[PDB]
Amino acid sequence: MTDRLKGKVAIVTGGTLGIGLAIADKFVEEGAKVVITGRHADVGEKAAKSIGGTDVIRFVQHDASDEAGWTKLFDTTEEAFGPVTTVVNNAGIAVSKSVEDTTTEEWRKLLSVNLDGVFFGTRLGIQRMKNKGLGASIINMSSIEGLVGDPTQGAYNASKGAVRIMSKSAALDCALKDYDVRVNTVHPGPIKTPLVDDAEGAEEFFSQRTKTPMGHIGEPNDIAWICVYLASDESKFATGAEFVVDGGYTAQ
Amino acid sequence: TDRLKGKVAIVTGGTLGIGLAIADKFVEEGAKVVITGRHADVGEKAAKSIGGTDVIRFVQHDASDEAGWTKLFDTTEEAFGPVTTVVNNAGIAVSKSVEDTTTEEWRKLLSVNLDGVFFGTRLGIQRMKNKGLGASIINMSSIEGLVGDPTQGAYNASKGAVRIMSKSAALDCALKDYDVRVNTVHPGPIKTPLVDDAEGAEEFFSQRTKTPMGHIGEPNDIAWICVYLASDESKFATGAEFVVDGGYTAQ
Amino acid sequence: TDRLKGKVAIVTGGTLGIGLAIADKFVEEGAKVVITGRHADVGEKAAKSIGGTDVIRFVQHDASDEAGWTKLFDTTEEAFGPVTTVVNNAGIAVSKSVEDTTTEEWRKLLSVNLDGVFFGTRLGIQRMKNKGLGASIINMSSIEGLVGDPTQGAYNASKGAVRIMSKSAALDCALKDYDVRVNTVHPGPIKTPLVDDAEGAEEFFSQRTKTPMGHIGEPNDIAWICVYLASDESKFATGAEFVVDGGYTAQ
Amino acid sequence: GMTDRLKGKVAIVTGGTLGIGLAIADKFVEEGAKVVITGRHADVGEKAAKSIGGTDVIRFVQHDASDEAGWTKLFDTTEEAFGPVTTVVNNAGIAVSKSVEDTTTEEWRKLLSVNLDGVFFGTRLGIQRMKNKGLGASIINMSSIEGLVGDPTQGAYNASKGAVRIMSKSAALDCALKDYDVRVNTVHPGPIKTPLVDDAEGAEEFFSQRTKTPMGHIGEPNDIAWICVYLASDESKFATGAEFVVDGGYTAQ
Ligand SMILES: NC(=O)c1ccc[n+]([C@@H]2O[C@H](COP(=O)([O-])OP(=O)(O)OC[C@H]3O[C@@H](n4cnc5c(N)ncnc54)[C@H](OP(=O)(O)O)[C@@H]3O)[C@@H](O)[C@H]2O)c1
Ligand SMILES: NC(=O)c1ccc[n+]([C@@H]2O[C@H](COP(=O)([O-])OP(=O)(O)OC[C@H]3O[C@@H](n4cnc5c(N)ncnc54)[C@H](OP(=O)(O)O)[C@@H]3O)[C@@H](O)[C@H]2O)c1
Ligand SMILES: NC(=O)c1ccc[n+]([C@@H]2O[C@H](COP(=O)([O-])OP(=O)(O)OC[C@H]3O[C@@H](n4cnc5c(N)ncnc54)[C@H](OP(=O)(O)O)[C@@H]3O)[C@@H](O)[C@H]2O)c1
Ligand SMILES: NC(=O)c1ccc[n+]([C@@H]2O[C@H](COP(=O)([O-])OP(=O)(O)OC[C@H]3O[C@@H](n4cnc5c(N)ncnc54)[C@H](OP(=O)(O)O)[C@@H]3O)[C@@H](O)[C@H]2O)c1
Ligand SMILES: O=C1c2ccccc2C(=O)N1O
Ligand SMILES: O=C1c2ccccc2C(=O)N1O
Ligand SMILES: [Mg+2]
Ligand SMILES: [Mg+2]
Repeated sequence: MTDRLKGKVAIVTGGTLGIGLAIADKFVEEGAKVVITGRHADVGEKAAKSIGGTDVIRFVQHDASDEAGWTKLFDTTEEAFGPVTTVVNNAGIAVSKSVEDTTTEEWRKLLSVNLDGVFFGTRLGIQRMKNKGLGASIINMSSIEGLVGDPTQGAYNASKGAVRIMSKSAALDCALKDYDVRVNTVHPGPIKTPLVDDAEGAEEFFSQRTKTPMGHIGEPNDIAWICVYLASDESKFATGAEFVVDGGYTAQ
Repeated sequence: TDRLKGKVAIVTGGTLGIGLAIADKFVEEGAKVVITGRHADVGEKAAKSIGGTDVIRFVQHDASDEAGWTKLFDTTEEAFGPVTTVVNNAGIAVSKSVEDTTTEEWRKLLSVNLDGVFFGTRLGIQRMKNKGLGASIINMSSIEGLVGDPTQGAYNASKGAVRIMSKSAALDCALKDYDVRVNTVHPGPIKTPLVDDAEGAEEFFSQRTKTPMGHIGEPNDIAWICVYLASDESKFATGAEFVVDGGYTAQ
Repeated sequence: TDRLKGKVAIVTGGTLGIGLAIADKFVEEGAKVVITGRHADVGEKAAKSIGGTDVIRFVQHDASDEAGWTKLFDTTEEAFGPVTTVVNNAGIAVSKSVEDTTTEEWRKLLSVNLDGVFFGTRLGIQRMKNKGLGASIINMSSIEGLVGDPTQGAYNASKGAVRIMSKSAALDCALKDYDVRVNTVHPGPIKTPLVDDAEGAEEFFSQRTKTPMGHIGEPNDIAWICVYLASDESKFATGAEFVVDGGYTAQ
Repeated sequence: GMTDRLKGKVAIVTGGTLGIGLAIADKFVEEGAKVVITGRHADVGEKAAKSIGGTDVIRFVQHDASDEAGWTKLFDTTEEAFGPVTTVVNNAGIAVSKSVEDTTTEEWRKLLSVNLDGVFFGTRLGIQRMKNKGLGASIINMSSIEGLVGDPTQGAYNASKGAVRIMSKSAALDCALKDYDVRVNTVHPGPIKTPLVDDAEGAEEFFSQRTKTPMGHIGEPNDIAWICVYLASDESKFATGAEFVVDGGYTAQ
């Protein structure tokens, strides 16, 4: 058969490791041109060619909280592959503190990436992709932590709940104005990534059946494939909705 | 490559509307499919419209017919091998408020929309567990399992029941390592014979105060999310709700 | 001051557990109450333990008995005047997975937990609408109407049905200016005969991984949210879910 | 009933000088609590306090909820007036009528500093000051139906109210697991007749449409006051981490 992302041009923030890496990998596999971003250009450069050549994928150093860099990022992708059709706001960071124990510096730093960065990408994505008949799709990475609380992830919970509902606002406005832009959120449960790998004992803790009923954590390809569905015209009637891939975590 | 390679699917109410499109795309992606429905003429024309008996067959079965469910699995397994995928899609509607619902309307709708889904889920678990099939049970709920509608009280009850019963099954299958996943799909308004035969339904649900996109969906919109859920691509998705509704429930 | 001044309530299953405490605090806040139950000895004692026939009375009625509902409303109206408040609290449990649920068990539980709430809601709307009563229908769902339980498949179905059916009723009543509100209450684990008779249930649900507060609740915890919902204090609350669960569904 | 439902409680109500917060403060005092109300404008604030009672039951403190250092002084002042705080209502909030697309970054940061950072400051400090004291403490965070559904013209506000919704669950869980005797819940009003709504031209008419609020009218501040009384009272000792929606049916359809 045929490529499910034929002619799509996608920005994937934080697309050099973990979930964002797999999203970029499967996007290219389905016919899309991809620009991945990340802060470490060393790590980011080798990540880009691990997927493919510069005719299908490229890396652009960019901090998702860099508002002005977002305009340059859209310009660079546009001159490389054509008008952007797909924005995956995946960059995010974690902070292992209860609300009580969160410093204001930790709070502000996490939210600048996890919330302001997603806002910058969604806002500019709408401005740059509306009214061009592109079948445009903005995919905002929330989490199961946008649906349930966690006593030791207070700031993260705030950021992911914000992404959850802000995305609905954007989806509604785009729909009511016939912008031809959809906005949806993805809510992964625990996924084996560097973020999880570097937290001591995280995978074993979240493999408890009282946490993930399947008794194991997921893999980055599990999130890649739902983003492929959401970037594709297969999902042209899906907007403002929450897509949960979590091993049953939130079902109990 | 075929996203449903080696899968064997039962799609109830697969002769019209959403279920027909689910069947169509399941076959397109490499699955063998048995579709059901009450009317045999519509059913045989439906199956042949999609393919030959090597990929798709029709079996006359009312989803509320408990005993018929075991025959349906047996028939599907003889034609195609072990069932891997059950799409509990058969369902009916009743345009009545809770206040105005007769008890016979209540019982009739729940026998199909709730008992039928229970029969297929329960038997699907029994017949598919512990076989390494990457089994997937896809239960058709609705946006009406998430929000109320003042004129579809019994339907609301049935779809809310399917929503939460499916989470029970998903959890039990996961905790027991059954290799069976269970998820619900929640379509918004979709252009189907159900909607076409309801006078002025499409115009009403195309209002922006109802569906923000200003139009209703098409059966393929639901087929493609069911393809994702039937495939091994979704091997970490269970107990979850997949909403394809034009923004209806986002406002 | 009485928060339920002038109110006349039917509380089904009001002879033990949660329903008993609801009736208790309803009378305390000035309501006249009819409680129902199947065992007449327990029922007469429940009523006498709260007050005399001037404030509270017992009627033997099975919530699944459709014709009995009309007699129940008639009896209550003749005793205390027009019914203003209906608490559909009667419910039962079955400790079976979806896979292991017999159709007999499925039908038994849903006849009480779903059909009974339907009968009480449908008749409550008919009998209380358009009378300036500040009428309130309070339907007892559960945390098991919000999340799944691998060993309570039929119960999950029933409580999910109650959750969404109640929204339908709330919307119709609000859009038609019936002066009837409908809301659902979602208790977490509560110390009642239902839980006490289930061996090990309290210990299981007191685990921090189940109830974060580390203990289960008490009947008065649900009585007080029901007083709020029955009172005119909540005149703008309809179609909503009131969760009193020790944090169970917040994680 | 025959007893003050908030006997012995000491409450801080941010944004307690108009609208919803004023009604919360009013009914809190009626049920026997001592209250400190905050706001930015002292003229409004001092008049609001006197409209409810004397300094034996209610006082005004001028405080911007986004002002982190002032949160410490606010709790200090409240303790000196009334004793240990038992109840925190994070109600101060502002709005911005802009789609996500049209939201300036300045508008984004300004609204979130009040609606999100302010609720974080007050929740974090409330836990620190009320934990482990046997007070039956309760933190009530004012979200909205706009923390449950989107609004195409309130992008930043949606973000703030979704954040409040889920951050509050985190705090509820931590407090419960640690036996802090602090509950945390969110309240989600639908449209309520307040200065915020009265000053938005056409807002009440728009939200009174049956397609928005099925009851065909918007609510009143006492509607939110009474669910806050329930949440601050020991009547709700088993309620934590939950969402209390008082919205005329708005989110049920
Ligand atoms: N893993 C899970 O279990 C899980 C579950 C649910 C949701 N999520 C969410 O999924 C997303 C991906 O998480 P992950 O597990 O893949 O994390 P990860 O393994 O740490 O990867 C994060 C990626 O984002 C990049 N990044 C970090 N900060 C950035 C910034 N300010 N600007 C641009 N790029 C940045 C990182 O590159 P540099 O280090 O070079 O910046 C890296 O490429 C996050 O939003 C996370 O919250 C993860
Ligand atoms: N259309 C929508 O807007 C919409 C939105 C959300 C959810 N849904 C749900 O999606 C599912 C499909 O709906 P649809 O709109 O595609 O309906 P439809 O166009 O009326 O098609 C119904 C299909 O089910 C079959 N069927 C009806 N009763 C049956 C029974 N007792 N046993 C077995 N098969 C039966 C019908 O064939 P026979 O008549 O020959 O039996 C037909 O093939 C239903 O569960 C519905 O509730 C629909
Ligand atoms: N306890 C919990 O943890 C919990 C949690 C969430 C929800 N709930 C729900 O709360 C409600 C009350 O539960 P509970 O724990 O208080 O139950 P309980 O202790 O078993 O009390 C049940 C009451 O209902 C009556 N009853 C049972 N079947 C009936 C029928 N067919 N018709 C009329 N009355 C009937 C019983 O009296 P007779 O036996 O004499 O008829 C008794 O008065 C139920 O809907 C339950 O699903 C309970
Ligand atoms: N009204 C509704 O329909 C509605 C619906 C859902 C949720 N809500 C939420 O309910 C809460 C109260 O809304 P309302 O409609 O009652 O608002 P309102 O009528 O505008 O009253 C706002 C109150 O907050 C104070 N305030 C504003 N900014 C502040 C700041 N930075 N620090 C401290 N106090 C501040 C105001 O006093 P000063 O101006 O003197 O500071 C005033 O006392 C808000 O969180 C709002 O988001 C309202
Ligand atoms: O009936 C019950 C029950 C009994 C024992 C423990 C938990 C629960 C629950 O959540 N519901 O609804
Ligand atoms: O502030 C507001 C508001 C104003 C006017 C109508 C509805 C709303 C709402 O839902 N929130 O949160
Ligand atoms: Mg809605
Ligand atoms: Mg949970």
